[PDB]
Amino acid sequence: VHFKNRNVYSHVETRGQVLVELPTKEIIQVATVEYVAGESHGNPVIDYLQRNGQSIEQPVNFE
Amino acid sequence: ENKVVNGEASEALYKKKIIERRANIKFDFPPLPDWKKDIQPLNDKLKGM
Repeated sequence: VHFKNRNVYSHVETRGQVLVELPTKEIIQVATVEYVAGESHGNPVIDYLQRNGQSIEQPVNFE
Repeated sequence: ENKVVNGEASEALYKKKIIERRANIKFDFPPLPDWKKDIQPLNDKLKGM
């Protein structure tokens, strides 16, 4: 990301790989992520993942 | 998604303001008949009588 000002991006760029494990247990990309905003109040891709998915590892924090 | 990209503050511009109907009491005295449509066709016979 590049900043327009404190609060707004001059440019969101956001890219990478969406992956599947095959019955062989081999893995491939089946979709690319290819997002741009210029300005925005967020990043819909990342916003979406936090709302719909999870990290591959998480801390089991003690009480 | 449309909320998120624009952020929240913008939405006030589309959540349109609507008019509350404040009452309107009136001292409606009877509607004066039109001279031409109402009075005149009767006037020829009733004037001065």
